[PDB]
Amino acid sequence: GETTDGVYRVMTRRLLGSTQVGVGVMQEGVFHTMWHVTKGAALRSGEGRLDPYWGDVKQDLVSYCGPWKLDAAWDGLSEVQLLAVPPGERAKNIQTLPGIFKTKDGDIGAVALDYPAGTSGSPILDKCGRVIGLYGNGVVIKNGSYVSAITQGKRE
Amino acid sequence: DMYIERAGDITWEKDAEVTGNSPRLDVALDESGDFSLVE
Ligand SMILES: c1ccc2c(N3CCNCC3)ccnc2c1
Repeated sequence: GETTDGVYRVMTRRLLGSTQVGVGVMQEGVFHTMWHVTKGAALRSGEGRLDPYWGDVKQDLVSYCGPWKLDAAWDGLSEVQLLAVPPGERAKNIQTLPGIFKTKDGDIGAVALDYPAGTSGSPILDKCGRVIGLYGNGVVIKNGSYVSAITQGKRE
Repeated sequence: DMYIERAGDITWEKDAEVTGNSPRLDVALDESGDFSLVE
């Protein structure tokens, strides 16, 4: 299968036609996505198979072929880019200044950008092109608009 | 049966479209990974 670093769509043929259920990041031979996209199932890449290696429902993250490799963090001050990969549409960079999710266990960056559910797992990047988290786990605020956490895993 | 397809490189785009606001929200995270608003 294709192991080149970059952003990938996660597809299924179980439903009508070929449906995009999410997106993920290939980095250092490991595939990174949100748990709710795959539910921890195995994936195919051409004729090859990617087996889950680590996952956590509460973090809503999963890695395949190896441990979670992404460790960059939002600096709390600068604009970032969502590299949105919407279903049936070309990858497109959207620049934004994150907001904050304040929780009892600390603050997390959040991006107020609304894309189809199938865009979950799209990477959020800093100005050096490093992945600071994945888009797709968030909340629906008063006005009905979507705000995603910038979800990042731990590099063991 | 799920499969992956490459969609692009991961790089910052100079002069990308700039949008979105920056809301500061109090939130709670449950054991199932669901975020909710705290009021
Ligand atoms: C990524 C993940 C989820 C959503 C979403 N939710 C679908 C159902 N739960 C509330 C809102 C609406 C719009 N864009 C999204 C992007």
